[PDB]
Amino acid sequence: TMMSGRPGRVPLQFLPNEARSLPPPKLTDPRLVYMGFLGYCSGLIDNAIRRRPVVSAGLHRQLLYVTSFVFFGYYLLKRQDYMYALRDHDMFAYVKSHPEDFPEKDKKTYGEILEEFHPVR
Amino acid sequence: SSLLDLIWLETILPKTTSFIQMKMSIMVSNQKGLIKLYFLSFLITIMISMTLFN
Amino acid sequence: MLKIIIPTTMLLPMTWMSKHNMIWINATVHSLLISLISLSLLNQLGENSLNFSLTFFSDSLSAPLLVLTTWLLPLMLMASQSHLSKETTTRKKLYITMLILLQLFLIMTFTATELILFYILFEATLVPTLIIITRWGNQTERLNAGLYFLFYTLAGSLPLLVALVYIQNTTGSLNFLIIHYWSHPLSNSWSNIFMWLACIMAFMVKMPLYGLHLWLPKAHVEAPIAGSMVLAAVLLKLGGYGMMRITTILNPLTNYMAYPFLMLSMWGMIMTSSICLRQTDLKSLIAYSSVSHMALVIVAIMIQTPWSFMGATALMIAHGLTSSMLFCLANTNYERVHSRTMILARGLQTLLPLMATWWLVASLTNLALPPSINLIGELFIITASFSWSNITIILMGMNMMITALYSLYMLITTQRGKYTHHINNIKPSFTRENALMALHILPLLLLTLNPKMILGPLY
Amino acid sequence: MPLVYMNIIMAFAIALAGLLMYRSHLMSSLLCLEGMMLSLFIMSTLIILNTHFTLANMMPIILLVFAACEAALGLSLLVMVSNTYGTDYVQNLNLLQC
Amino acid sequence: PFFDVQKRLGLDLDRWMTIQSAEQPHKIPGRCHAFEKEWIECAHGIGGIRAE
Amino acid sequence: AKTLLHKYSDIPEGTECHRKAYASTSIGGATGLIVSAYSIALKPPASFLEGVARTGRYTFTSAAIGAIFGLTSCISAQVREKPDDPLNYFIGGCAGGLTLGARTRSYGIGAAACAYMGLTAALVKMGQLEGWQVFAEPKV
Amino acid sequence: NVLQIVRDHWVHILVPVGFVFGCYLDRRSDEKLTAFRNKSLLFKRELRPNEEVTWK
Amino acid sequence: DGPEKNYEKTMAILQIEAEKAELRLKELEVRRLMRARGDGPWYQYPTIDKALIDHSPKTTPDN
Amino acid sequence: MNPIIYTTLIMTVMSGTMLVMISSHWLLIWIGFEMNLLAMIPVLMKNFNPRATEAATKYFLTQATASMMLMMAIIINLLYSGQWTITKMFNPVAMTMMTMALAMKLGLSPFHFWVPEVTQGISLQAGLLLLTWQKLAPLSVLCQISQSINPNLMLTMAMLSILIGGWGGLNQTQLRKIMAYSSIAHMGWMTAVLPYNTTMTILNLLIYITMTLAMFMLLIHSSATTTLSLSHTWNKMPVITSLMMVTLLSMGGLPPLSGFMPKWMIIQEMTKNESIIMPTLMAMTALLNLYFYMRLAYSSSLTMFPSTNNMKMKWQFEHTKQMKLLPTMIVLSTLVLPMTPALSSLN
Ligand SMILES: CCCCCCCCCCCCCCCCC[C@@H](O)O[C@H](CO[C@H](O)CCCCCCCCCCCCCCC)COP(=O)(O)OCC[N+](C)(C)C
Ligand SMILES: CCCCCCCCCCCCCCCCC[C@@H](O)O[C@H](CO[C@H](O)CCCCCCCCCCCCCCC)COP(=O)(O)OCC[N+](C)(C)C
Ligand SMILES: CCCCCCCCCCCCCCCCC[C@@H](O)O[C@H](CO[C@H](O)CCCCCCCCCCCCCCC)COP(=O)(O)OCC[N+](C)(C)C
Ligand SMILES: CCCCCCCC/C=C\CCCCCCCC(=O)O[C@H](COC(=O)CCCCCCC/C=C/CCCCCCCC)COP(=O)(O)OCCN
Repeated sequence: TMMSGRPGRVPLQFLPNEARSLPPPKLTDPRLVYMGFLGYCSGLIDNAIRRRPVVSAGLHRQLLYVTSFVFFGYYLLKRQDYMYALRDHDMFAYVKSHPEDFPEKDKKTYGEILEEFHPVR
Repeated sequence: SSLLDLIWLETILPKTTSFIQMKMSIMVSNQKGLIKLYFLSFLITIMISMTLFN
Repeated sequence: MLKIIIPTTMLLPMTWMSKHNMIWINATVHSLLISLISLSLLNQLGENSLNFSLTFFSDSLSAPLLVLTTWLLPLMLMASQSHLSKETTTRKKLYITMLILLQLFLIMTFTATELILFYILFEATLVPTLIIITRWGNQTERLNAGLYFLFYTLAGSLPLLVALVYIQNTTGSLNFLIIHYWSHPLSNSWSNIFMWLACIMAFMVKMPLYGLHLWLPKAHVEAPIAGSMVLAAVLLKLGGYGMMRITTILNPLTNYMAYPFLMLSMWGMIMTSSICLRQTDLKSLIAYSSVSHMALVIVAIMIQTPWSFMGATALMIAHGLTSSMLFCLANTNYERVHSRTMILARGLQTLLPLMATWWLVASLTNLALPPSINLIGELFIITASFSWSNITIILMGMNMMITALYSLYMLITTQRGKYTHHINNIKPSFTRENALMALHILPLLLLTLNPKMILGPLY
Repeated sequence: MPLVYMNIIMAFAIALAGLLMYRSHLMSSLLCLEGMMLSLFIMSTLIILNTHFTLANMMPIILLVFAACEAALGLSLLVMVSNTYGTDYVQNLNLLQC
Repeated sequence: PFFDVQKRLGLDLDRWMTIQSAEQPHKIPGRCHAFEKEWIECAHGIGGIRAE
Repeated sequence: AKTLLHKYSDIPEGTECHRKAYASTSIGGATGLIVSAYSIALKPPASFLEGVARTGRYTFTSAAIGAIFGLTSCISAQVREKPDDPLNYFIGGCAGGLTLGARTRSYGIGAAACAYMGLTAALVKMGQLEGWQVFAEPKV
Repeated sequence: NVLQIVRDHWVHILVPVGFVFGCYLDRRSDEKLTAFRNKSLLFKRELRPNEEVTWK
Repeated sequence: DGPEKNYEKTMAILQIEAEKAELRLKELEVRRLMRARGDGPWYQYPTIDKALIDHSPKTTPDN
Repeated sequence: MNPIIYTTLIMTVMSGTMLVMISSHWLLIWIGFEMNLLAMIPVLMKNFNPRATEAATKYFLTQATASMMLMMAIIINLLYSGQWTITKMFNPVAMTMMTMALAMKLGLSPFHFWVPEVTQGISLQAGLLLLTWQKLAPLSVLCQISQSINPNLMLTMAMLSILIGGWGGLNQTQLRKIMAYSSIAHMGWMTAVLPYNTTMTILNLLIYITMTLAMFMLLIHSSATTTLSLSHTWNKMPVITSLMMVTLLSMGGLPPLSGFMPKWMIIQEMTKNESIIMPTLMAMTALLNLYFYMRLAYSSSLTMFPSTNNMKMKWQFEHTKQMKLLPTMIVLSTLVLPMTPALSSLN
């Protein structure tokens, strides 16, 4: 796709202003829950490596892992949604601006279309 | 049991693959560590890419 | 479907926070409870499917396999309860974790409305199996067996990924509903021939087809008991399920691309049935029997007629249950004998009568005795192949006779005759083994009353 | 493209071949590297002066500086090799192998 | 890859040396100032493919 | 460069057996020279004479393989009267493998080379027929 | 003993809670595919006087 | 539940997947055309900025 | 060395890479490469010994030759078009020579010979830095000019790199050489998708960096260099061996682990451009990487090798220094497949 050279792009902006026109992901998003699960797994692995009681060694450390993962996941999801919205917008604008290359298909019915029949024997 | 399953079916798919990969690994990894040969090969590949891919 | 997937996931925290002496009880109870929940899926309708959501759907082909998969896990736990007595708590919990992960991957695989998700889970089912085989295996050949099992599968299934992404690029969707509704004929071209081969070989290697079956005896012999049952019962059906799902886009090329595989299977059934006769090992004999039955299933699927599909599904379920039972019995014998050789222990019927009864019932079911679903699937495939060509009956009858011969040879060598004199550690059979055999066999004789539940969507 | 540029590129290629030949005496390898650098300096100077690209007159000097620094670095390494072996033959660096 | 810090900050660290026709000292002109100016103005804001 | 490939491809498949054999011999000789140069650079055997002997034997082996493949494929294409058939290329590849085995003088290499060279030649012919791309241009 | 068996038998409630959660999630996911409720060309039905949706 | 639930759920799912497939085909075609021509926002490789040119007398009339 | 001097040299290496990535002038990019090479040498020689010196001199020779080739390519490009900006190369010979220069810098075959020896001679810490950080500048430069690179040369070099890495990894016993060949194979995988989609290149680079960082940190944690020294680890820290086996399975491309995300995605991209033979070949070749990873896993965790008596004393002492971000690296390199679409972030 290579949207790097897209006109009117701020060189180092994580989230452009126009990205505020899209619905933010819900806080109960399944992907955000998955980031929280990844944070919890990182906490458990950290406890295991340090040779500490895996489930209940540091509650503050596990909470910090979960919170950091959720934070980064939320912002990453916002950026992903904005980029996909940009791709769809460019697609639709281009297909509107070039009607010659995307002609309307002459709609046909199965009654007047001959498909070869291959019997199974 | 013996001739087909234990001998030839083994020889065709798995054993031939194992032998070929072992031979290729021995061939590739056997470098004496001399940079003379390394840079001679570098010159050869530079010449080959210069005259072939253009 | 999430009412099934979520409890299977919750089985992991349940196991890991259990007491050191109560993991088996909790795992068995909740696995059985999960199986009851899975029973609801069996009530399929003559229309399309039970389209639960955009990601999971259930058919009358997926329902029997799903129920069998959910039912197998308690039996695997009861089988593994024996040889894990002297194992540390962490390693036992890891073993149960591997079994639960395998069940979860299989459950997510069998519905998998999209083909790429199906492939992802179909290859994900390979890691826990390899870990189980290579970690908790007795013999020193478990490493080579694991390597064979990994590479035979992966080499076949790697071109399948390329074929699938190509199909998505051209067709535009890999959802099975759209794939079925928008299917178009495949022209006779070299590119289409290689697409056919790529889409078929990945499932034919796992079934397995004759000539690519070298990994199966090794994987079945060197694996522990639970790995053996999960390989023989469910993991072999992945290839057939995938083939019956994916043959919807390969027409009409299959009409002439099935000849090499049909010939290979129809001759390899005879070859492996003959191999079973001259065998010095029990688990190897059962593995070769599984190869023969799966070759018959391959023939049925490649014929591509409604009776073929019905017989294929019935044979899938029946062979899964029968092979699991046979592996259970062989493991119970091996635990007392510690040798794993057919002629080393003889005349066990005089010492263990009820286990002799279980052996007889399992051999009769494997022998395809009416009106068991084994013979239902067998006979459906026989009639379909006879319609395909009148000469197949010769090969199928030869296979039937050899199957009876080696089944009764297995029964007679280990049960009849005079007991071996120098073995005096044949303790009376526990209640666990008898319960395991009963729970293996009773579902078969119960399903013979309602065959329509296992006859697939073309019923 | 006049003959002067062709001769300069020919000199660079000859120096590169000499560097890659590796008879012995790693000092000769460093000498070949610096011959390549000198050819680069001459070619860049000619190109920049020919087109009156005034602000680019900085480029050769800068180049030279950096390249000379590298030469110094290389010499240091060479010295250590000798201090470990007593001589700077290329064939002595064979402890590490593929 | 290319983190365009300069355009974000408007620093002009290294853009003055890129072309012949960009603010030479004492306004000394390049040998091909006119042609480079014409090509640059032709190909500005057009994209690589269309400019080629 | 690509000139030898153009010389080989310009000739019709079913005609001019000698020209096809010459083009295949040239391609084989070039490949043998390249592999000989790499072997010499990476493994200097003992001296100049052994090196020239090794490069000569490698180039001769490769040229013989190419010549046999081209001649056999063209002869089969003419005799069968059915061009654009990958079977001719399969026969050519197996013949080339057979000469490779004869040169190496062991039946195993001969049989393996026949199989794995007939397969490759048949695949090349199929790709030429169907326009398969190895180094695909960046369309999208 | 209450508050003592809980510390040893609290793990048993995990699976049924998961089942209930899965049922709730299934219903919630089904709530997102109501784009054709009572609009199917075959099951198109006039609503009952005290009926708001054909199915939930 | 009743058959109408599954019927209409399947209809909605089929609509969603058909729309997604058509969108994927359109995206592939748009990408191919955009890369071939270069007249859209995608595949806009950078060129030399024209704001860098100096427009002043250059001590020589002929530039 | 002094900690302040080591920190200064590390800052200088990072500053050189940053200067390469953020600059729009060919001369400044060459300056950044020179600064990186100049400051990177003492990092290899932190632990002085003959092996480190020989590895450092091999690395210096290779990098200096690559830099000189790159400068010659820049000179030719300037000659045939008076442009200094990093854009379309405007010349075939200059593009070819710059491609060889960047291949030498990266380590793609047949310029791969220096990687195993340099990795073997130098320490684990030095190796970790060399394997992951060094790749960022040449890959950024290649991504910036991907529209001009000849597909034939890049594709054949990537295929050769994958083949060579897969074949050479089978023979090696030392872990550092295995990592060097793994890096060669991964870069062969990653540079094959440059002509088509650079976003896939960046995604593969990120995933590979995470995986190799995790594996090198695990190797540093259990101070093992040869295979048997790693086999001894299970007797002291079994958790480390289990995590290492999971990471090794991830690095082989096994789904549903994270290492499957790049390959799969990369294949998809090359299928959009009607390139079918090559992705199949690279998959069947990556099977070899999988094989030697599986052999390492068999040696390390899935089996218990004989131990030594003195190991008893090691049971009483704990790892004094803990490296932060190791659990995060393991999690990111193992369980991030379900978040694959986030690659649309143009990472
Ligand atoms: C004399 C009678 C003879 C026949 C007896 C038959 C008894 C059958 C019992 C076995 C049932 C098998 C399990 C069925 C599970 C599938 C159905 C399940 O998923 O439905 C859920 C509901 O399940 C039930 O609420 C809970 C049943 C679970 C328990 C079954 C009974 C046996 C449980 C035994 C557990 C252990 C007992 C104690 C041991 C100590 C969710 O329903 P929902 O999707 O919302 O429905 C939407 C449609 N509505 C709106 C019309 C409802
Ligand atoms: C070993 C254990 C089992 C492994 C799996 C075995 C199954 C693989 C076998 C492949 C199935 C058939 C492959 C090709 C079938 C097409 C029919 C063809 O073979 O017949 C003739 C084809 O002629 C020749 O066969 C050409 C191909 C010859 C080269 C192929 C290799 C043959 C031997 C290699 C065997 C190796 C198999 C195992 C590889 C590891 C008909 O000629 P024609 O009507 O004009 O062309 C028909 C196709 N059209 C219509 C699209 C044009
Ligand atoms: C394991 C997967 C990789 C994980 C990598 C580590 C994660 C932690 C990194 C912390 C945040 C990263 C960046 C910090 C934010 C500020 C920087 C921001 O301004 O950069 C923007 C860009 O943001 C970053 O690119 C996105 C970073 C997100 C990386 C995650 C994607 C991984 C996809 C698959 C795994 C899913 C996530 C798993 C959990 C993290 C500017 O973009 P732009 O200058 O205009 O374009 C340059 C690129 N070009 C030249 C090719 C056009
Ligand atoms: C247990 C070991 C089993 C090993 C199985 C390996 C064999 C699997 C069958 C071949 C796999 C590769 C097929 C490619 C994937 C399908 C993609 C596809 O269909 O696209 C084709 C492309 O077809 C190909 O490119 C096929 C090239 C094959 C190259 C690799 C050869 C591998 C070995 C071939 C022989 C193996 C066959 C028998 C294997 C039996 C098992 C050993 C369409 O091309 P287009 O570009 O769209 O052209 C349209 C415009 N005319």
